[PDB]
Amino acid sequence: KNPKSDKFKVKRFHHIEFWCGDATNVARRFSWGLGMRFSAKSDLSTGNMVHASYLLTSGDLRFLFTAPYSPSLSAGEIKPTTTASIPSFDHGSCRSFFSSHGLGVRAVAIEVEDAESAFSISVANGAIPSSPPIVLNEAVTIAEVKLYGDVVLRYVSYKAEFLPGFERVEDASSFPLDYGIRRLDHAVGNVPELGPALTYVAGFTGFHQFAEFSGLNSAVLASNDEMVLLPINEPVHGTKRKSQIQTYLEHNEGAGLQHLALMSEDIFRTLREMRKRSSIGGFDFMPSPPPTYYQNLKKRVGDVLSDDQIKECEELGILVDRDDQGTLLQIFTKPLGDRPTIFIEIIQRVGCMMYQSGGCGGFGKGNFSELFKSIEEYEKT
Amino acid sequence: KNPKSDKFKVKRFHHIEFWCGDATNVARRFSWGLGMRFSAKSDLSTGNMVHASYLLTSGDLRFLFTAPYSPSLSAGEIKPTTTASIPSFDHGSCRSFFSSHGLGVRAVAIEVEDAESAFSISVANGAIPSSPPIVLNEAVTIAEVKLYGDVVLRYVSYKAEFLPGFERVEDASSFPLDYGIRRLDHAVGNVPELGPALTYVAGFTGFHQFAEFSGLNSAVLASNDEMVLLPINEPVHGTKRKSQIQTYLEHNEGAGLQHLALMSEDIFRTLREMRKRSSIGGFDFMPSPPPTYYQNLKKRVGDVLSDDQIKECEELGILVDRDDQGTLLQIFTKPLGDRPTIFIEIIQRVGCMMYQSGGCGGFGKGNFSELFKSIEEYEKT
Ligand SMILES: CCOCCn1c(C(F)(F)F)nc2ccc(C(=O)c3c(C)nn(C)c3O)c(C)c2c1=O
Ligand SMILES: CCOCCn1c(C(F)(F)F)nc2ccc(C(=O)c3c(C)nn(C)c3O)c(C)c2c1=O
Ligand SMILES: [Co+2]
Ligand SMILES: [Co+2]
Repeated sequence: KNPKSDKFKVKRFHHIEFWCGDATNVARRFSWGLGMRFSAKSDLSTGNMVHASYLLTSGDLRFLFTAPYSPSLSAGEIKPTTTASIPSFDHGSCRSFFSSHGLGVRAVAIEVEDAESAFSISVANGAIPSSPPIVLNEAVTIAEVKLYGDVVLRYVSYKAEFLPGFERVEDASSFPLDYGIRRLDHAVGNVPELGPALTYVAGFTGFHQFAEFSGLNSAVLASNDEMVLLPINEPVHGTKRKSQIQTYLEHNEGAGLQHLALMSEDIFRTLREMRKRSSIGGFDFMPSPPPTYYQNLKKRVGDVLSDDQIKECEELGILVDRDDQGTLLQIFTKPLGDRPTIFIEIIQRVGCMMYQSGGCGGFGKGNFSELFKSIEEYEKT
Repeated sequence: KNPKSDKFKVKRFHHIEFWCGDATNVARRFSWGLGMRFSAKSDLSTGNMVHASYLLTSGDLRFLFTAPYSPSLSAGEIKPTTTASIPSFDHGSCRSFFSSHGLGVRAVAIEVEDAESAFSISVANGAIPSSPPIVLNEAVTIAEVKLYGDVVLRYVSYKAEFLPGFERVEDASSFPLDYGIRRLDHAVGNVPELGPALTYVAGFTGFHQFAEFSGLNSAVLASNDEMVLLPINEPVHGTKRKSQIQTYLEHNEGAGLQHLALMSEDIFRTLREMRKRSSIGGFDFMPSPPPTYYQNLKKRVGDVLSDDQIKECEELGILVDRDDQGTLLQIFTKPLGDRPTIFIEIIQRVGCMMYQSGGCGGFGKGNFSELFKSIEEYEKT
């Protein structure tokens, strides 16, 4: 059931912003590793004396990488005279974030009809304000509320190219990389206590629980058309193998964003391209499931995927799970930086055609059991 | 003249350590951009709860990338019980360094006969101590003194593979990249006042002035065999075009390391390989000199380089200068990170055969005049 109870009009995921120590090096690594193009910049060469911000795009996916300059460059500025292109930015908040959590997501940004009203309504409904609505060049409005930990939910609305004050990047520095990634499917938070986190976020958004069907409990919040998907996890304590949610909270110094799931229009090509680059500057992937997992795929999805397509999943280490509505292919990277905290998921969904409805196939929860049974069977051989 | 006045026995440049916010992303970017292999690590997977350190190598060149974990992981430790593989490391010093300077070089490390005696003698001769000698696993001794700004000169000595506590990296994560870079030729500091910087460093090392022959004055300190080369620059103020040394000091918040010159055994291949990767995660280069600069090369070095070799320099944007002893080919990257501070030089030297003596060809100082005259001539066409 979908009660469609959004308290404001929400469109789609707009962008994800990483707070970094050096935005240049993170952005160049991610660009090569994920096949994203340099699309826009706001830095010293555009008159920004406050922060360096570089935007990568692939299809509709937008990754923003921001780091602070020396405060000395902007010491004479005040907020009314700021050269920052993102007015919510603050040197002290950014350094403290990165000092505390390491490299990670500061902002999950969604495009809304009216960022000011979304902010007003959210705060009227319990959201903790982080940055009030600010209108950029009479053209774009941006506002922020606390989501969990030090992550903000950022609202953006356009009267009618990323943000005012950003410049298009020179063609020569913009190499048209593309490994098939097209959009953000969902963004996942880790918290110590799922209940209060859910109540808070669903409280101020009107997002509803999205129906599902070790080491965690989780629930997914969704917008009216279920294209904005915000799962949240808590750990399950005192188990056998220590909870990876608990490991996250320890190394991250508390709650924060756990993984970003990026939809590919051709997950075979995406993973071929990402895996060729894993050891030359790109991203590493979790160890592949054993061959027993792929033998078991015939009985589970043999009607969806041919044997050759299954052998292709085996080559690339792809996981497969299935709903009552659709089928999903997925794989997880190793952590994106030094700490065992944030990682990336690549996802492609089969089914639920009407366009494709969101969450088609679910989120792969059945793969914990399947991989475990596969592990037992592989030891048996 | 070389008075050979080293106060302790110095061998060669050993490694350069970058202090980072996330060592993983900087190291992966540099590896792809410069063609350096992942050689060793010290991190959570090796039992280091304090810092993440990753070593890249190409030939004899060693780049170390280090970042701090959350202090909470090592809160129960004391220095006698530390899990840090580099005992001079300190969370607060590293965060403060990076907060203040951004991404840059913390340590210029030279291999000496006896790091304890080198430290003792240096401090007896005016060096400011930074970290005292510590013997690692009865095998390697490391000590540090202040060089300029927040950069240290690190002494390392071996009784008889990088440092104890580091592990060799798994073959699969170690892709054998190689674009021809072989060793560190020299490492250059920027300071507000050259005189006191020179007197201090030459004071405690015994390094002598290495004979030479806009915006800067400079001088080069050298070890006995002139294989360790430490140039230092100060700005020249009130000019026409603002001094790039002054621009460095402003954006770096004071003195620090300006550039690293990396010797290539085949600068044509190095630059071909680096330029292919500039816009896909690698490094950018300074804008090429105009064709007039390359026409003028025939009269300057036509006896050293064939016309085809000169046309190859033109293709790759390589600069050429010449001594009374030898010829050097050089090129400069754009800044390595967000700030207009540290950059890299690629260098190859022709001549001074006996092995090749250090500094053969000088450091390219004649290229300021040559490029300026070349600019005037190119506008004329
Ligand atoms: C990264 C290192 O972990 C590898 C272990 N692992 C395994 C494995 F391989 F063990 F089966 N299966 C998974 C299946 C789904 C999801 C996931 O995306 C999800 C979940 C669950 N709920 N919601 C709302 C989601 O979006 C995730 C993270 C995993 C996962 O992490
Ligand atoms: C990076 C942006 O600057 C580009 C402008 N530029 C030019 C240009 F192109 F203008 F001619 N020529 C140079 C020649 C030599 C050196 C250099 O390595 C050196 C110097 C001088 N003294 N010592 C001890 C050295 O090692 C350097 C930096 C440059 C340089 O920076
Ligand atoms: Co997921
Ligand atoms: Co140089």
